[PDB]
Amino acid sequence: EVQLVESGGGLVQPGGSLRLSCAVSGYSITSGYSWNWIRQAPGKGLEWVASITYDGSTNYNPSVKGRITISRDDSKNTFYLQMNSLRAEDTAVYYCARGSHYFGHWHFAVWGQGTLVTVSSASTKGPSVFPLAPSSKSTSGGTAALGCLVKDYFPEPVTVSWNSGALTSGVHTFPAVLQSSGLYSLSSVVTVPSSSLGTQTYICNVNHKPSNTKVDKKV
Amino acid sequence: DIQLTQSPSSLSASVGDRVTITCRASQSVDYDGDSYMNWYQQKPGKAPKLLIYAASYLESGVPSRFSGSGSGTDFTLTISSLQPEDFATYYCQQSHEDPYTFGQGTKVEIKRTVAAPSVFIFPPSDEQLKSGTASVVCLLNNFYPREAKVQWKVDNALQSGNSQESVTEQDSKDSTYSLSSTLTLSKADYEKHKVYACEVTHQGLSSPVTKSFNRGEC
Repeated sequence: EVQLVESGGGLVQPGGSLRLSCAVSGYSITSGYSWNWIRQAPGKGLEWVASITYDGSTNYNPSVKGRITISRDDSKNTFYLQMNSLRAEDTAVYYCARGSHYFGHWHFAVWGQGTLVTVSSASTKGPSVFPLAPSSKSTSGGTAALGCLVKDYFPEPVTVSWNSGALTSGVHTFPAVLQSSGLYSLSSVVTVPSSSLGTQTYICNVNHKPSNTKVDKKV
Repeated sequence: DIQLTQSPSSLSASVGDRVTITCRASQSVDYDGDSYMNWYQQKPGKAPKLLIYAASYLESGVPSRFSGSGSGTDFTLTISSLQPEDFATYYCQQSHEDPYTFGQGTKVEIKRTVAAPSVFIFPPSDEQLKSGTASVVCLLNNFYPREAKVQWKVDNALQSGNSQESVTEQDSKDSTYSLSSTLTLSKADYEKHKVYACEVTHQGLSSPVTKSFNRGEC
């Protein structure tokens, strides 16, 4: 019943500033012992950066010493992360998380979904979506593959579902690859019964928030 | 200040097998008899999930197959019997001193029986061709192990430096992987050739498998 939902992710100019927010639901921020931000560079690895205690005490990882401000708004049931003088090193998925009243406090049982922050001089570019049409050459056994090619976008990430999330079984959405152009390209496929290709409609729903691009492609 | 080192960095194991992962701190995380080491599980595209707190306590709602032990500077996460849904990166985290720190993560894969790829190939769309480029896509579906070789051939010329591939994480459904290779060419180059082939070599195939098509049926 307690969810952490985050906003403020996206493209940021090197030297610029970011402002993340974690909106708490099903729980009062004031009841929390601790609220936190933890980031993870795409490469991998988790890093705690900041915390605010229920009394308002703030704490920061020296790794980002003096360019961070954790704060909260009790009437909004929300807390915030602000950083400035952003470097490429600051590109990471940023997670909010709740600490505990028990057992040393500083372990996190509740997290938000995370938001990606990309620090780059490049500009946003929405993707093109092309069909990956079923064929006899995509029908090996009594089962056919079709998909969508989400090509030439920046920055990450892109969201891909099928039939408005109604079709999950057999769906593979691949990790984006970075092209020599500096743009990202990604494919999503779904294996389905070849006997339903004539009677069932298949729509991949593509979302790229950074460019405000949404596409629904029938294949 | 305070450095945690896990081992191994990566491991692969048969379903049901016991799995143990080590965490070593640079200083003690002991305090009032309690040990402030924690363990997280992170599945792809997900926030870390807390498994163990205070070295040995099972977090509510986590399966009993996961357990923690240790104290001072030596800590152990164990999974009694590895389940398919257990593929993930596992982290240890000390909560004794600020700058709260994590281990580098241990990657855990389920080792299943060999399963050969199902290969599919997709021609460029006319929609894309009008844009001046042609992407050809090859799909290798549900295979194990992860390693696979994909060769692109255009009228039997081996293409190199011309394509990119991506591999899904392990699917818990059946412990396989999938892989997408995309061959990119100019429309001009695409229109000038006929035979587009995707050749695949995998441990599960006695010999390579080639899926192809001829432009004019694309």
